[PDB]
Parts: sequence; structure tokens; C-alpha cells
Amino acid sequence: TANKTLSRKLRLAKKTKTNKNIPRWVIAKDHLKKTWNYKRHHWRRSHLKL
Amino acid sequence: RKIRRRQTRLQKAKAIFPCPLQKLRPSVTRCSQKFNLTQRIGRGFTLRELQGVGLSAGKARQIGIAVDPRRKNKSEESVARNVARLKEYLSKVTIFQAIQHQGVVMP
Amino acid sequence: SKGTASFGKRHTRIHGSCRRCGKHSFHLQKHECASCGYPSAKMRRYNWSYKSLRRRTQGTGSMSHMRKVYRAYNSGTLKANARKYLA
Amino acid sequence: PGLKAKDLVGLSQEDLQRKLADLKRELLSLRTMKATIARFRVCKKDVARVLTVINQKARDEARAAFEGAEHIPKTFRPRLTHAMRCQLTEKQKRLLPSKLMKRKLQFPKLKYAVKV
Amino acid sequence: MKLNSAVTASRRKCRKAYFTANAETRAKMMSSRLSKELRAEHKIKTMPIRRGDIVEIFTGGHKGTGKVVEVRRRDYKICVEGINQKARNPEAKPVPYPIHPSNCIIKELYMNGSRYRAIKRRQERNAERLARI
RNA sequence: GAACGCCCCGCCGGCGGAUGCCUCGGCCCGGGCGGCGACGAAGAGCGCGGCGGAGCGCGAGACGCGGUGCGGACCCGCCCGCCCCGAGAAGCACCGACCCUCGAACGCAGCGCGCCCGGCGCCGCCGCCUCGGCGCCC
RNA sequence: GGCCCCGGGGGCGAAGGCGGCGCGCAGGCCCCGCCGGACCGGCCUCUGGUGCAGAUCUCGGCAGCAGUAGCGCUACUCCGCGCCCCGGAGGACUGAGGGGGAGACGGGUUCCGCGGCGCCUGCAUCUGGCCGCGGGUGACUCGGGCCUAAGCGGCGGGUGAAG
RNA sequence: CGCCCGGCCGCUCAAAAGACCUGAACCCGGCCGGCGCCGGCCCGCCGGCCCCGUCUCGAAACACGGACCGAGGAGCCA
RNA sequence: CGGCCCGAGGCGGCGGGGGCGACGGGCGGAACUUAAGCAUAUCAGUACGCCCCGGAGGAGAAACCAACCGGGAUUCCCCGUAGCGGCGAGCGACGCGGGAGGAGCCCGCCCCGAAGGCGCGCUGUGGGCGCCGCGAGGGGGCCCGAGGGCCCCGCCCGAGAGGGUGCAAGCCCCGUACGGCGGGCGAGUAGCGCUGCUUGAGCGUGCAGCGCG
Ligand SMILES: [K+]
Ligand SMILES: [K+]
Ligand SMILES: [K+]
Ligand SMILES: [K+]
Ligand SMILES: [K+]
Ligand SMILES: [K+]
Ligand SMILES: [K+]
Ligand SMILES: [K+]
Ligand SMILES: [K+]
Ligand SMILES: [K+]
Ligand SMILES: [K+]
Ligand SMILES: [K+]
Ligand SMILES: [K+]
Ligand SMILES: [K+]
Ligand SMILES: [K+]
Ligand SMILES: [K+]
Ligand SMILES: [K+]
Ligand SMILES: [K+]
Ligand SMILES: [K+]
Ligand SMILES: [K+]
Ligand SMILES: [K+]
Ligand SMILES: [K+]
Ligand SMILES: [K+]
Ligand SMILES: [K+]
Ligand SMILES: [K+]
Ligand SMILES: [K+]
Ligand SMILES: [K+]
Ligand SMILES: [K+]
Ligand SMILES: [K+]
Ligand SMILES: [K+]
Ligand SMILES: [Mg+2]
Ligand SMILES: [Mg+2]
Ligand SMILES: [Mg+2]
Ligand SMILES: [Mg+2]
Ligand SMILES: [Mg+2]
Ligand SMILES: [Mg+2]
Ligand SMILES: [Mg+2]
Ligand SMILES: [Mg+2]
Ligand SMILES: [Mg+2]
Ligand SMILES: [Mg+2]
Ligand SMILES: [Mg+2]
Ligand SMILES: [Mg+2]
Ligand SMILES: [Mg+2]
Ligand SMILES: [Mg+2]
Ligand SMILES: [Mg+2]
Ligand SMILES: [Mg+2]
Ligand SMILES: [Mg+2]
Ligand SMILES: [Mg+2]
Ligand SMILES: [Mg+2]
Ligand SMILES: [Mg+2]
Ligand SMILES: [Mg+2]
Ligand SMILES: [Mg+2]
Ligand SMILES: [Mg+2]
Ligand SMILES: [Mg+2]
Ligand SMILES: [Mg+2]
Repeated sequence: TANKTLSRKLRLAKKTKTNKNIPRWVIAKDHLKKTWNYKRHHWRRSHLKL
Repeated sequence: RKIRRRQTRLQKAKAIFPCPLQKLRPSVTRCSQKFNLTQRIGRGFTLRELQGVGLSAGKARQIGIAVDPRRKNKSEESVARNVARLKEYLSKVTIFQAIQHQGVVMP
Repeated sequence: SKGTASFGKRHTRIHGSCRRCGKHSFHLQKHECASCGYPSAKMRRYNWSYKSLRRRTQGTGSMSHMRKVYRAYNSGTLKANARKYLA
Repeated sequence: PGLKAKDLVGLSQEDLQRKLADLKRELLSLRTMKATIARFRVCKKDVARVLTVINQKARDEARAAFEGAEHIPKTFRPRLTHAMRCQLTEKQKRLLPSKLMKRKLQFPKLKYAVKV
Repeated sequence: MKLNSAVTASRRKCRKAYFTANAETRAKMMSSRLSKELRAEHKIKTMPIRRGDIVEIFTGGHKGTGKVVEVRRRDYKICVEGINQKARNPEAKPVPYPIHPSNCIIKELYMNGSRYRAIKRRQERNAERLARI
């Protein structure tokens, strides 16, 4: 909606910011083979209830 | 549980050395027609038994005798058997390398 | 038309975010939480669901204060501090 | 590297308030350079060393301003749990009535030995 | 046979303690025997390995001697100078073959203020035991 | 007839993940312990790393700050930094502080507003200040 | 739990796998060759979550069927190295209750620029609401904050074993 | 390392163990051989042979369950 | 106009509120199930709902049990049939006896009256286990990618519990055995009548409402 409360805006803002890949130097640093962050989401198939 | 109880009464016995772990308790008749003619250990000594030897209730409690003022004697033999028991124990008591007595006193 | 067509009439929010438990369970029209019971002063807890009890309880969070108090008692100096005070 | 906490001990309040003003302003300069590198790590914790000392000198001053008062601020009261603050004192738990006491002095505790 | 009942003799717990050890325990567990020449001089049997010592290797397929360039405490291994993986090119860099400290014998020790003192601390306790016995 | 299909006289390839061996995990019994909170708990939200998503941790002093002891060469990548008879990396234990919004949750509301220039919630106990009554009296 | 005559068999190759002889009425057992790369037992006594073809059994893999059934909204073509993308020229459509221009609710970064084709775009792709990297929403006058509607809370107290 | 424009050759290693231990069955592709069970014969002829499990007086049944393969799967304890 | 009585607003110090899948205390309280049906009965004084503590809680120093040539507060362990019941299905205590543990006291009333905790009180105060640290003893020969393997000779042992180490290790490394620090006696009561629940309690086991007392 274009008319949203600041409290809903802030919780939506955090899901946008943390929706990221693992950095590549972290993959070298921590010696990882699983490289996908499975807590990511995509707007077409998500149901963020926030 | 057997080990726990043995450990508890070892610690208690040091804390009262050289007092024994038990009070001197009286000798009473087992109660029914089925069990009379034999004796067992009672709860405490009566004031008539204590009057025999010359101790007050507060005085006898101090040197290890259990005193039960609620009990009443039923006969004259009940008194003589327990006065003799009180008289004997006062002989084998010393009041201050000393011996602590184990188990029940005068079984 | 009680099936697929009826589902296209949904553009409402029944529940929103709770201020106490954070879940999508605060009824916007009754003003009550169906998860924790807010604005009730006590927490909603039922023994007919022990799985619901383990999901949110003591220990599933930080335990920030209770952690410090226990370690001070078990191995720190707190049992000494009571003897000075309780004298 | 950077400021030692020991070497701000002995400095006056003005010399610590004035030293904190430069540290705050310097982090503005270094955040501006970052967004427009080893030093910026040490500066964040120089700020924490100073504020650590400004607070530790202020608590020792106030805790003597109240040393002999009847009512003390709750920050300066002993460290105890909620249950401990509410317990009876050992003296309060050992109090006996007058008649009960005057009977415990009569008939003291005695050590004795019995024989087989 | 063990007598102390606060000490585990369970394989699962012992293996978990070899992993997940803190860093001060891992350093002690990476010890090696002193040579006979140093055993006479210092009157000590083993020492914790360290960056800067000279070691004689046996029992392995990479026997030799060299200085300790690195300590891989996570692996419990040490990299010695001159003991490398056989390389592909004639020019390319060396690659250290990592050695377990218990396959080594120390021939000369790195010394500083702390290492002199910890030796002397350890001799005085070993003389308390030699007076009790 | 050939080919397709089927069997295997044998030699090789796929697809799939059984079997065997392995185990920082579970389960059972026993022993300890029994230690939260208006001095703001349990729980929730948001934010914090030089390059930083998740989880652990921490709170605008934020991937930590100080003090006493101990320890004595490292700090998973790229860098920084430390290096020495003390100059001090990893690690450990106790102690002192910091401690944003919501929550028993406390000026009202839940994100917007006040009264007053310290501040400003409810109940109860003990005291104290100021008071009401054609209660009993004077 | 025991034994296995200088203290049972093992990298001079354990368990398992694939073929092939033998022994036993049989359940099954033993040996050899190849594979594999670290553990395994014969006899006596003890113990049990101890033997599968089926239960419209449970979980996992997977065949024939089979290159089979199948892929509303009038429509694209020529040239540009040319893709359904972009350009120019032509031919048509939606037809002002619009396949147009904008808000409310819901969604939550899908918006923009540059790059790109591993996934997706049930055909293709150089396209893209897909993937990577940077960015982006400015109010005395617009709305929210204020007022009250239908309602909903609160109220010395009242009631109920309590909630 | 080299050669062609992903492949080949080959390097590390005891070994590719190469995205990973071992790697069974069902099912499938290439080369080579041939045209259901029991019995006799060296071998494609002759002889015999209905689909199991189940309830049932009675099942090959036009009575029901079952495409195939693996692993799990039901009289123990007080 | 003051006192006492009964109330109101404010201020200060102190206390309460919430949290837990156990154990513990107080209330409300099922049905499936069994009876080869089903109403009493059973399941069960259980599930579940509400309230309240603690490190334990509850209980407790006889308005007790008995019938003896008698015991003697409470709790817990071992041991075993009176009885209830469509007298069906089912249900069910306890004393004596053997052990663990053992501990006893107060207020009201009465006497003295402020002797007290003194802005109160004569409508009655006061007295009668965990923290530290040392820690012994094996070589030579074949072989392997690698010796913890094979052959042959030894040492330590209060230590042959065990983990690691390139393949089965007392002697390669950490540990393991042997030790030091802190250390004169209670009233709307008891009882009784009627009614509801509960119990093995049977012309009443325990509780409760109302009337009486
Ligand atoms: K918007
Ligand atoms: K969505
Ligand atoms: K429909
Ligand atoms: K609700
Ligand atoms: K088909
Ligand atoms: K593009
Ligand atoms: K009531
Ligand atoms: K059947
Ligand atoms: K049938
Ligand atoms: K029939
Ligand atoms: K049949
Ligand atoms: K038929
Ligand atoms: K048929
Ligand atoms: K049939
Ligand atoms: K049929
Ligand atoms: K059939
Ligand atoms: K009930
Ligand atoms: K029922
Ligand atoms: K019924
Ligand atoms: K019934
Ligand atoms: K009945
Ligand atoms: K019943
Ligand atoms: K019956
Ligand atoms: K006893
Ligand atoms: K070794
Ligand atoms: K009365
Ligand atoms: K009554
Ligand atoms: K009954
Ligand atoms: K009866
Ligand atoms: K009545
Ligand atoms: Mg319907
Ligand atoms: Mg509605
Ligand atoms: Mg507490
Ligand atoms: Mg994070
Ligand atoms: Mg607030
Ligand atoms: Mg088993
Ligand atoms: Mg079975
Ligand atoms: Mg099967
Ligand atoms: Mg038209
Ligand atoms: Mg776009
Ligand atoms: Mg496509
Ligand atoms: Mg306006
Ligand atoms: Mg494989
Ligand atoms: Mg039938
Ligand atoms: Mg049928
Ligand atoms: Mg079928
Ligand atoms: Mg099976
Ligand atoms: Mg107040
Ligand atoms: Mg049942
Ligand atoms: Mg029935
Ligand atoms: Mg039936
Ligand atoms: Mg029925
Ligand atoms: Mg019953
Ligand atoms: Mg109690
Ligand atoms: Mg009943």
C-alpha cells in the first residue's frame, strides 16, 4: 500500500536488507561448501505476513 | 540410598563425639494377647520411673535419656523393670581418647 | 461459485503483528492476540498442547539476566554476599 | 594501540570531557572518508575507554556522597537476589521468648560417653 | 586402572574433548620430546612445540630437519621449512607437507623471557616429586 | 530374410543409492543442584563486524569497555597487529560498569500527544501534613 | 561372559560386492578368481526390538505406455549482419463502460541505469516482473495526527469456587 | 605441459578416491552368442505342467488383493 | 472553642503484581471404556480448566489406638482382609509386629498494670566439596605411499583406564597410579433435624447449606 504505518515499514525494511547471498570471502574464511543462504525469499512466491 | 544414609550418620557422629547416636529408651511389653510375654524398645521413660532414681525431666534429657510424659504405667512390674534399667545406665555413663557407643544402647 | 471465484474477494487483514509476542496473530477488530493472549496480564498457556508450550517458553530466548545470576551463585561470590547481609 | 585506560586515570573531568569531544568528531571524519581504515577500528574503542573512565570516576564520587546516609540510592545498594532482600536475619530467626530462653540456660549441652 | 571418578573413560566424551578443546589445551597437546642433549641440560622430557625451533623428523615419509615456520593449531599440525609437497613446475612455489608434532624431536629451542621461566617453574615442581618419592 | 522383442556365451558403459564399515548425536539409570522479577524478569522487536547473509554473542561504551589473577606465540580468507626477562597474540576464572523500543510494564496512546518546568501510574502497611460531619460532648 | 599351547585370523589385504566349484534330505555352509581398503570370528555358557511375496502395507527409486495425449482474446510481412528484441517502411487490432491515463485495498523493491544468460521465461531469445552490481520516495498549504457516527472501553462498586 | 577448436593427450596421488568411501536390485545403451519350469538324452526334439495368497461344502475362475525392485514391517514385557 | 469518635485529599519510607511440560498444596470436574445390551456401579475422587507456595511441601506433639502380664506426636519403607456392591461386573482401608528417623513447645483465660517495641497503647503493651600441579619407561633388521606389521633382543609398572598419532603402540605425545591448598482450660460453636456430595464405613466415613442450639 502507498499508505502504511512506520511500524510496518520498518519490519518490511529489514526483510529487504537481510535478503542476501553469502559473501565469497566468507566462503573462503569459514571453509564452506553449502553456499546458498536458504533464508532468502522472492517477492513472487513469498507470503511475508508483515 | 544405602550409601547415602550411612554417610549421613557418619558425619552426625563426629559432630557429637563422643555422644552416641541414640538415646536410652525404655523396655515395654508388646501390645496384644498375641505378643505379650516379650519386650521391645519403647519411646520414653515415665515420670514415676524417673522419680525412682532421682532425675527431673529436664535433668535426664541432658545426659541422653528420652522422656515421655504422656505414657502411664499399667502395673508395678513395669516400674521395677525400667528403674533397674535407669539405675544400670547411670553406672556406665561418664560426664566431661573416648569411646563412642554404636547401635542401640542396652538392646 | 463457492470455490475459486470466492477466493478472489479477499483483500483484508484479519490479524496483524502482536506487540508482546511478535507473531501474525493480533486480531485487528477484537484487539486481542490469539497466541499470547495480549492485552491480558498473564500469558496464554495450555496443557493440552505441550508442543505449543516448547515453541515459546523459558530458554528459547537469551536468558540474559538469569544466566548471570546462576553463574554468580554456583561459582562466584554471591553466597558469601548473603552471609554479610544476613547478619 | 590507542589510549590506555590507565593513562586517563589521574586526568581531570575537563581534560576527559575535552578529550571525548575530539574522538567523537574524528569518527565523523573517518565515517565520511569511508563513504566517500585501520585507524577507524582503534578510534571506536578509544571512545569507549574514555566513557568507561568518566563513569567510573563519577560512581566513586557519588558513592561517598551517600556513605553515611540512612537511605541510599538503589544502584549503590548491595548485590543480592530478590529473595535474599526479603529474608529474615539470622539474629531475627534465632530470637526466642523470654521464658523459653531462661530454660535453655538452665540445662546446657553436655558431652558424655557410654560404655558397653 | 583408573581410580578417579570425575575423569571420563568413555570414548564418545574423550573424542569430543580432543576436538572442541580450547586453545590453551591444544597447545599443551602439541608437545614433542626433547633430544638427549637438551634432556641433560634442561632436565625436562617434553616441551610444547613453537614457531622458531629446529626439529628432527622420523617415522614418516618426509624425514628431515628444519625450522618451524607455522603452527596449524586447528589441525594439530606444524609446517617445517624444507618439507614440501612434490611440486609440478620447476619454478612454482613450495607447498608445505604438514607434520604432526609427535612425529618430531626438538633439537634446539627458541628462547625468551617466558620460556626460560616456564622451564624453571617445571623443574622445581619435578624436584618436589623427587623429594616425596 | 532382416529388424523389433526375449535369453545370456561373455566383455564394457549408464541410472539409482541398497549393503558393509564408521559417529562431536540420541535414549536409559544414578548422583548433584535447586540459584528469577518494579535494583524492570521470562519473552518479543530493532540495531551493532574494515571488507558481513544465517546462527551464537553483544547494546549507540553494541561481533564489546575496564580491574585483579593466570597463560605465553599467535590472529581460519585478504589485510592489519603483536614479537624483546615483560614490552604481551590465542585462551581461562572471578569482579566493576554500559545496557535502544515493547513486555507484570508505570503520564495518556502505540509511534501520535499532554500537563508541569524536578517531574507526572495502581493497590497495601506504618507515620505525618491539611481538612469534613444537625456522630458523642463541651 | 569364556577358550582358541610361546598365545586365535588380518595392508603378504578384514567386512561387504560380482561370477564359479564343492558339501548337506534341507534350512544353509565352505573354498577359489576379480573387485574393495580396515576390521573379523569357530566351539561352550548367557541374552533378545531375532528370519517376509502378499496387509487398496510404509518410505524411497523407477518401467511399459511413448517421442504418445497434448502446446478464448481476427495478424503479421520485407529490409537493416536480424531473434518473438531494437529501427525504418507497410498491413491490422483494442475502439473513450478502452488491451488508454490514474487512485483505494493487497503485494513489498517487483521501480531506475549499466551488465548477463547458469535457473526461470511449458517453442526460441541477444528479451524480460529472471540473475549480478550500483542507485531511488524531499510538504505551513495533499493525506495521516484532531472531531464525532454505528460501536467499543473505563467507572467508588456489584456478583461468581475462580478465570 | 602440449595439440585442435569444449574434446583429446596427460599431470598430482598408493589409488582418482575428481565432487567425491564401498556402490547391490529393478530398468537401460554399445560389442559378442543364442531363439517359461520339471525329466531323459549334449541340446532341440519327445513326455508331463492352469495364478499365487485368502474366506469357503467347493477357486484357473467372469470372487477379492497383487506393474516392478530395495530397505522397514506384526504373540514382547509386567 | 477545643477533645474524642467516624471518614476525606496529599506527602515520605517500605512491600505486592509477572515467569516454569517435574515434585507439592487448594478448588471446579468429564466422557470414551467395562458390565459381552444399559440407567445404579466402573473408568476416576483421573484428563483438562482456575488459583497458591518452597527447596522441598504437606502433616504433627492425642477430645489417639486399644481390650493386652498393653502401647504412646507426624512422615516414609516392609508385611496382610474386614467390608462395600443391579451382593453383578467390579471395588477395598487399618491396628498389632519388624525397620529408617526422632524433639519438643506456645497463646487465650487468670495475677500484676505501662514496669513495654513510648506521636503507639488502658477497647491492654510488657512481665509471671572445590581450586592447583608434577608425572616413569624401545631399540636393530626386512618391508610399505606411510610401520601402531613381521623377525630378534630389552626396559617401566602405586601408572596394562583410555584418547591422539599416515596401518593393532605400557615405553612417539596427552593422560592414568602415588599429593598439596583452601577447610483455670476457646459458642451461633459441638451436636441434632431435613437435604446435596463424598467414603470400605455398612439405621452415616468425611464435608456443606438452612432451621435449631
Ligand atoms: K508507496
Ligand atoms: K507476494
Ligand atoms: K468458482
Ligand atoms: K484473538
Ligand atoms: K500415453
Ligand atoms: K540486458
Ligand atoms: K463468591
Ligand atoms: K478372503
Ligand atoms: K468374508
Ligand atoms: K459356504
Ligand atoms: K486359488
Ligand atoms: K467362473
Ligand atoms: K481370467
Ligand atoms: K470366495
Ligand atoms: K466384485
Ligand atoms: K484377482
Ligand atoms: K469429576
Ligand atoms: K465414562
Ligand atoms: K451407553
Ligand atoms: K456406559
Ligand atoms: K452398585
Ligand atoms: K459411577
Ligand atoms: K452383571
Ligand atoms: K532410631
Ligand atoms: K606419532
Ligand atoms: K452462641
Ligand atoms: K452447625
Ligand atoms: K464408596
Ligand atoms: K451394607
Ligand atoms: K431449614
Ligand atoms: Mg461452504
Ligand atoms: Mg471483520
Ligand atoms: Mg530471586
Ligand atoms: Mg548476522
Ligand atoms: Mg512505557
Ligand atoms: Mg537389541
Ligand atoms: Mg520384529
Ligand atoms: Mg517386499
Ligand atoms: Mg476495430
Ligand atoms: Mg525494469
Ligand atoms: Mg522455453
Ligand atoms: Mg488542509
Ligand atoms: Mg563412488
Ligand atoms: Mg467371514
Ligand atoms: Mg470382501
Ligand atoms: Mg488390482
Ligand atoms: Mg526386508
Ligand atoms: Mg504512597
Ligand atoms: Mg482407554
Ligand atoms: Mg457395554
Ligand atoms: Mg462389547
Ligand atoms: Mg453401546
Ligand atoms: Mg473409589
Ligand atoms: Mg512446612
Ligand atoms: Mg462413591
